Amino acid sequence: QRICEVWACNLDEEMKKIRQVIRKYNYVAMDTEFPGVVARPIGEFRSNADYQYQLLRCNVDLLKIIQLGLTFMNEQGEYPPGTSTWQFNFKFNLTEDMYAQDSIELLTTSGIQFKKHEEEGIETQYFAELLMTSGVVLCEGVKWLSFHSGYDFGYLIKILTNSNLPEEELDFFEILRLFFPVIYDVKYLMKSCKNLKGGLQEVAEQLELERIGPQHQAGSDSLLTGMAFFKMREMFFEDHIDDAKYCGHLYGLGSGSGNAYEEE
Amino acid sequence: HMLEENIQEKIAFIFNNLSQSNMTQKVEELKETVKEEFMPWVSQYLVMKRVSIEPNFHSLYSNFLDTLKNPEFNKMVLNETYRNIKVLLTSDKAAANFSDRSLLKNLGHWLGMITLAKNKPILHTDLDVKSLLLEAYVKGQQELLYVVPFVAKVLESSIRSVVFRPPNPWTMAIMNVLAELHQEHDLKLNLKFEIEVLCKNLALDINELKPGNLLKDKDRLKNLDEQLS
Amino acid sequence: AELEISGRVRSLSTSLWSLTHLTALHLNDNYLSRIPPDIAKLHNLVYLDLSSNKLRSLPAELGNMVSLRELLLNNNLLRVLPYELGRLFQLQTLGLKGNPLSQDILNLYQDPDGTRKLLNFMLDNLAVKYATRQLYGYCPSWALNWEYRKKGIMEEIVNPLDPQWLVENNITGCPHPHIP
Repeated sequence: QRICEVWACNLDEEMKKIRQVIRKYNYVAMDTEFPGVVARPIGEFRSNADYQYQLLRCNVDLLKIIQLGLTFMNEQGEYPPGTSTWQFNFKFNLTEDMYAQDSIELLTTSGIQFKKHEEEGIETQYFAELLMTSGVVLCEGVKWLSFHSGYDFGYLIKILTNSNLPEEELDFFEILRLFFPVIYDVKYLMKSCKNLKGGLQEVAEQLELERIGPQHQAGSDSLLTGMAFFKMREMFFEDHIDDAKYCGHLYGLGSGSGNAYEEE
Repeated sequence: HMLEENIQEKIAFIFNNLSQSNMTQKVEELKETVKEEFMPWVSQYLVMKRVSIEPNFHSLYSNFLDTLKNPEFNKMVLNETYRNIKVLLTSDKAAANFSDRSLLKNLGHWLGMITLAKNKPILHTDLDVKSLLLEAYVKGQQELLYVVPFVAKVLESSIRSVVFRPPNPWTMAIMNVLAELHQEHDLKLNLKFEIEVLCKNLALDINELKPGNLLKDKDRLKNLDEQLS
Repeated sequence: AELEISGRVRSLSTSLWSLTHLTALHLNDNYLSRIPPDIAKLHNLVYLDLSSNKLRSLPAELGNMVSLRELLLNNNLLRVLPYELGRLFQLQTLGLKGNPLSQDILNLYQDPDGTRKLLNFMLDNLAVKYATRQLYGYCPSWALNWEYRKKGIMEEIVNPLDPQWLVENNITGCPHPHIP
């Protein structure tokens, strides 16, 4: 029961629970699955300071999110009883939507039932209508955890605004702090931890965590991200993180100055 | 009546005379006359005795909270607003209760300014707007005249917030419910007017909206969580 | 002004389609089946590398991005081309190699200046003094012939200019064969 898979059917049912776990479990871990990147931007060059951002915007306005994984914990790294993770699965049609070949083959190998997604997936904008008035976003007190997640939050903003991402890197962080006042990107906090480097799974193997659930899927990646966060905090940061030094610095992005895309 | 007369008029004098320039003064005047435990009753005083009747000074009553910079108090204010609105929504309604409806409209406006305008949501555990609209539809024209001008005053604040500004999916969802309402033939004329005015207030075309078919569900309308009496 | 989408794209979405500021767009090395007619939005499009695709039939609306000056269509599945394409007169390079076109089209394209000879033929066959092709594009060759516009000149000699006709179509290009 540890990870509750959520479809267009049982979305509201589990939303009812989530509006009650967020009262007792305010720390939220997240990772996203999406059709990769399909386009390089434009007339910008790899020399512009904010190129990583425009590269993010190009492929986020263009593509749709596939999976969202949310794990709920508290200040001391404990999970709520029963389901601690929800794996939201969105509506994605292969016949009609874009993607990179390799990313879809990888997601299929991991265990994505693209046909079941096609018939029974959640629509993104109604999930936005719900997550809005839930307390998970926009409300002070919640602290978001993530990993190498410029694109993850890019898609979250794309969905919550029902609009294309703003044209400059500055406005994006503006609206982003509004929806997510507190963010800890583990990939950026690692920039102060000697002898930690690598993707999510490599770091997970270094920290002696046990991966619960299917690899490369959003829910299990988020649960493992939370394990990594609370295992690393007690280890390197002495069980506390300076807000001024690490809050909101998305890895690869200009905040906290090196690619922003969660490369394999 | 909620406080000793000596404790009542004291917090009354703070809010009696208020303006832009004397803002900082009256804030400090509140902070060193009023014990930090009467803050629930100063919250009750502001919501019940001041905000509920005086929409004009709402702006000022916001700046004060912005000047006071006290979060626990803002939370008490939010809860008091929610409670008063709950009282009006479950009261015995009548075609003569204009006082109660006017109070509800102003309380709505206030709620829109303290939540949406501040980039803060109206929690589904605190209040369900869409469900309130659908329930008002099934319960008759009276509940509609109670609810619609109230939801209008909450959504008018969505424009000054970069978040809930159009095309925000939740804002647009409530707008789609209101547009699905605007198309009925027997909807009261002033409510159609109220809706059109809201559309103008949020810089939207009432025709480019995307009405749903929520009102023909019948089955779903029979299974709404009752927020009204 | 120049986008290049890679990674074997099956089908394109409609957010692309919304970035008018683009003066060029590349879709090379993808698995595109066709091009949504909605490409017309991107009016600033001057260069379109639709090569290395699997396009069986080009959209007819394609031939309205007049600013488009270089169009790459090699390595595909096009059996013929939309005659409407002949409209695009500012086109400077028409790449058609590797397509199973008919012999008559291939003969016109293999000539010296075969790009212009093919576009002039299409425009002359599109369904409806000095003054030459090279300056007046909009009038097809059969219409710039002095005999055709003398006919309409004489009719006006014997004889409400609503711009409505030219909004979507924009038949803005003048002596369009009605006009002398």
